[PDB]
Amino acid sequence: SPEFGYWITCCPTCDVDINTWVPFYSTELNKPAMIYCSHGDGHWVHAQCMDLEERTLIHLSEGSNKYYCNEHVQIARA
Amino acid sequence: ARTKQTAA
Ligand SMILES: [Zn+2]
Ligand SMILES: [Zn+2]
Repeated sequence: SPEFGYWITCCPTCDVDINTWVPFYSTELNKPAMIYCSHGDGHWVHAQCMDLEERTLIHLSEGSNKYYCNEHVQIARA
Repeated sequence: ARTKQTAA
């Protein structure tokens, strides 16, 4: 069944675990940074699991551009 | 894009 929150398994290779996580980005303290993928009905993924550099993540958060996770980015939005 | 924990 499937799960909401910061401790989900965001993708097939998700490295974020509530039992092992530590801060990575300078904006993180006790929670993993996340970003919304606009594919389909949309879903949330951990920014770190997408291999997003900090500045790419911050610029995305400072704009209205939609983001598409690594899994769905190559899908024809046609 | 909408995000979480990206606030300086
Ligand atoms: Zn993840
Ligand atoms: Zn996605």
